[PDB]
Amino acid sequence: LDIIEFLDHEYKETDAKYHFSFDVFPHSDYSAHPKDWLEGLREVIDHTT
Amino acid sequence: LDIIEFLDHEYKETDAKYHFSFDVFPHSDYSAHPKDWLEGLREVIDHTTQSMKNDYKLYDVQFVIVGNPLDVRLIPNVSWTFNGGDRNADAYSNGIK
Amino acid sequence: LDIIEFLDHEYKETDAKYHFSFDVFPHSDYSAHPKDWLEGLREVIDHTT
Amino acid sequence: TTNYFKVKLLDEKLIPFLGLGERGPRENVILSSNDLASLKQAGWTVTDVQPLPETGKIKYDRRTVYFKSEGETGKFINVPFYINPVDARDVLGLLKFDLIKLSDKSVVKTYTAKDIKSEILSLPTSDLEVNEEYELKLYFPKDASENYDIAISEGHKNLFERVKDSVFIKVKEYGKFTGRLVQLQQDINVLKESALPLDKIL
Amino acid sequence: TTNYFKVKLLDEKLIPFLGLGERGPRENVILSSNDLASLKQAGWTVTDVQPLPETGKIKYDRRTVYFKSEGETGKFINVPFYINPVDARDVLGLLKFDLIKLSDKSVVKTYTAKDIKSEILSLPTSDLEVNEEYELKLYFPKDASENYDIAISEGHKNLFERVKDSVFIKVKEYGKFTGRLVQLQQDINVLKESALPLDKILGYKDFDTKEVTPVAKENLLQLLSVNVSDESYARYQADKNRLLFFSKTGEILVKVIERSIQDNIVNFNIRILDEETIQNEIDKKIEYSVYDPKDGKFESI
Amino acid sequence: WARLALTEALPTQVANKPNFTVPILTPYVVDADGNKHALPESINNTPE
Amino acid sequence: WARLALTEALPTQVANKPNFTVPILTPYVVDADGNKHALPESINNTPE
Amino acid sequence: INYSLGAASGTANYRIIGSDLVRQGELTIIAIPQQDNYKTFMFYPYTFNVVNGGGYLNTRNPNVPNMMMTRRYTVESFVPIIGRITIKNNNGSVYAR
Amino acid sequence: AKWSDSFDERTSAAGFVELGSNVVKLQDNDTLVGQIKYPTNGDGEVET
Amino acid sequence: AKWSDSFDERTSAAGFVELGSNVVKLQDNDTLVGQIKYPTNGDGEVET
Repeated sequence: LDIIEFLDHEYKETDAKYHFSFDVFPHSDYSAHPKDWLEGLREVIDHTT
Repeated sequence: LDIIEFLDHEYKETDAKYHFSFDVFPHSDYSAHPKDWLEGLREVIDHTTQSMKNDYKLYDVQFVIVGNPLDVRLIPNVSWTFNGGDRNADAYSNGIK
Repeated sequence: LDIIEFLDHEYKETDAKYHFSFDVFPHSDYSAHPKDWLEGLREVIDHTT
Repeated sequence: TTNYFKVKLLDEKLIPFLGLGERGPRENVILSSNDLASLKQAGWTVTDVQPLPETGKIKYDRRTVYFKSEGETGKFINVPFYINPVDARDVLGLLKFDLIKLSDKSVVKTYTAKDIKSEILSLPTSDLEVNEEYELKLYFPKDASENYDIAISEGHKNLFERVKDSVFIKVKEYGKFTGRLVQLQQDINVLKESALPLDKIL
Repeated sequence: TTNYFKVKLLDEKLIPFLGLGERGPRENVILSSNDLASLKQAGWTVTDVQPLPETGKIKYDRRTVYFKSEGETGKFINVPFYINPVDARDVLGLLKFDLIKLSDKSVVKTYTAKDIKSEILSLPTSDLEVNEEYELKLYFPKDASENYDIAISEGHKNLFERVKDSVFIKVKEYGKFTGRLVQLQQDINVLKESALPLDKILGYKDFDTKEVTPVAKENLLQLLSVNVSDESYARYQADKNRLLFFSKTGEILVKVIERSIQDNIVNFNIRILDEETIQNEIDKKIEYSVYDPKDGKFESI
Repeated sequence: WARLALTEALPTQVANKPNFTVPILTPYVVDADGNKHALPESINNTPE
Repeated sequence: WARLALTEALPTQVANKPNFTVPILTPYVVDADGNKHALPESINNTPE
Repeated sequence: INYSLGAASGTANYRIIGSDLVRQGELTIIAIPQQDNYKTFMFYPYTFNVVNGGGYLNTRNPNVPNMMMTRRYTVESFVPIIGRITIKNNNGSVYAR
Repeated sequence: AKWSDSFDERTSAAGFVELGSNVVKLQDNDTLVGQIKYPTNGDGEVET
Repeated sequence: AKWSDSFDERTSAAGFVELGSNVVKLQDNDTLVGQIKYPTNGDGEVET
């Protein structure tokens, strides 16, 4: 519980250099399965990497 | 009947801790076949049990789901199978379980 | 013809207990090829069944 | 259903899941669902459990093009929106609509999301300007998070910093003339180093 | 591009592809593309070739639901439409919009499709009526085909009988109340053969100001999926808002569920009792109230 | 004429007498008031 | 009759006594200023 | 696979750790180099000693015998390579709107 | 139960109140004990 | 059938009463008996 305390303080001192946010709620002009909208999370990870 | 009288009473004393809903009417921006929309029930259930293994920290579980056998019909979503039936080849609910 | 008047009479005795419609016209936000909207007939005569 | 609840804690031992101090019976304590189920289970008298709006989405495509004519009387563009897990609370007085003109970052007019009846936003286009991009947001104001004890980390996003949705209204001229594009001058003879405008040839 | 052209024929031998007679130099002769290319190739001086509108489609979903409130100032619904292969001709004065009220088949107002600028139809909703289906069509009038010599067969469809597109506007009440669906009366005791309305047993707690006003206005009742415990004991009328207490008497659970707001599961423990179930316990001083259906108020003695 | 496959819908047992009867067996539960209730339908609702 | 399957939902334990009790064990932390909180659910948080 | 999982994507390999102690609504990506020259993060478990009695005074009440235990450690970030993904609206209500 | 100042939570009036998981049941020696706690008006959550 | 103070329940008037599955068939030895319950009024079902 100190490591997660550490990384939250250690990320906040970088002033949000990587805050690439994902949304589970899909887009209004998405019009497909929200279960297949969650492969977009694998692209925000690869963009953050 | 006492088992069913138990569970809605033990859910009532939990005060709606796990009350994730699901709509059979798809969302207005779904725009596809609603038989494929009922793969949404499986990702509410898996969102429900992962909420149960996170507030009680238990990991060797075998969940059971009890329901009317008309709302559990939304879970498998099995397709039909045609065979050209007739009266002499009559299977009165043979392999339906 | 007597069986059809029979089944008309017996369904009138149940006072529309098991009566669900099915629209061949898809919904306005359906937005696909209406050849597969008739798959939804089999999900109503599995619901009534 | 959500995972953010505005509750009223009524034990005075020491509130866990929060900062240093903060021990008394506290109200307006915005908790998570992982948070709240670890206090109901912890023998706390946590009451007045109200769910909080985590859905501020707009039922509208983002980058739309709105061809505006010269004479514009009324012609309200209707924007569908929905804020799901609430009907009328103290937080819905804080949810704000705004028409940000993206050219110079100033609002044209603002609406509160709980006074817009029937979940349909009728934006007037009599005030919109031509060839200038706009923005319609669901931002919480920065002075909304002050009156609540949010139980977050340093680097986590609180609720008021979380829910927003923005669309982009492009307002340009209509155009699309009616014509066959006839010529205006036959036998076009020009000099060697010169420039000829199109409004005198066609 | 289309396959229908309003041309001006200028030979006087005999016009083929048409009826008996009709030999002179004829104008306004609506031809096909298979027709016209068999006259340009046939050495005819067919001129003034103008394409004709074969696209009268509406860029809008057909069966829409429009929830209309009480106070309606403006609130124009915008309908996108496009008529492609024309800009301004004599036929575009014939293309008509119309708001057919489908209840009694009468138009509310009509528009000409060439005067509606910017290809956006702003239908007002101040004149629309509630719970009545509407229709918005692109019909040519039946007196439009008279002034042209259309080169069709008997059983073929001419151009004015061809292009149309219709959508369906459902205009109903908005509803969707704000409340937790609170009860209005504990210890529901009813007689054996009677009927109990829902507006005297349950209300809703308004969130703006905490009022306990009942469900009097009826466009909220369709969201209330009332569920009784036993089918043979009682039954909820859907057209009305009443429960139907039959000959069987005892305990029933009436589960009122509202689908919009989460956790509106309301439970009523209703006791059905006979005529002489009252009199054998009025002497032993069991004081409680039994619903009186002749006046609506709950009475004890 | 039309073709007739609709008579194969209902099960057909050929009769042998123009007038005959069939019994039904329904169990009951009395309620100490004499009012018997038909059994396997009246215990199919969960507020027992 | 309704074919039943609710007996397989809950786990069965045939009881040899008509009345018994079962204990539950829970640790605590006395917070260094007096009173106590339940242990395995009060330590679950990044702002501990 | 909901707690320990390894992904081999096109940009890098991964090692996904699922622990329920972190607050839901986020993700965290942490760089670990291979060579011992470069160092992003390091964990330093120094010591851990339990003492039973041992003459250590107790602070709640001194008059009672007292077992005691501590654990010294530190965490260190030389270069701050960390990535925070906000996961919006994961309440399971994607199918109940 | 029902106090003189309780809150109903199924009505917004001073009526009865149910007991969720804190029912005052019958323990040994056939006695009832209960440390239950009941609300006043639920907007305030006074909770005496 | 139609008694003196009956109710139609097809129109809202004192009219003919439909016998829903309680019709008096011709029983044995050509006699017909029936225990018939009929609605008396509309919403306020007296049920003579």
